[PDB]
Amino acid sequence: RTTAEGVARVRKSKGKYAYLLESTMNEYIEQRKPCDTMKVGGNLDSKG
Amino acid sequence: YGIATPKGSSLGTPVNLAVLKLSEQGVLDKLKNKWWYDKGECGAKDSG
Repeated sequence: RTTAEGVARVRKSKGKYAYLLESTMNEYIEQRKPCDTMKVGGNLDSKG
Repeated sequence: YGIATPKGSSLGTPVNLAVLKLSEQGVLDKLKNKWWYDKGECGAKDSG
């Protein structure tokens, strides 16, 4: 549905669900409790 | 990297709408995929 449901599927599906989103949100969720996400790969396209 | 026009010219605005159109259409991503890799002397370097 929204971004918070995408993060919640990553914590629940235990490495079976990846969630593609912005690189500015992929770092802040990584640096926040319960600390269960990481940032893999490079930036695919470029935005501003 | 930016396409640059002189100060107070008529081409400042239509070029500025051209680059953003070529980015949303992915033509800039299509070209960067092609000039670094498909002309690449190294073959399938991402796949290795």
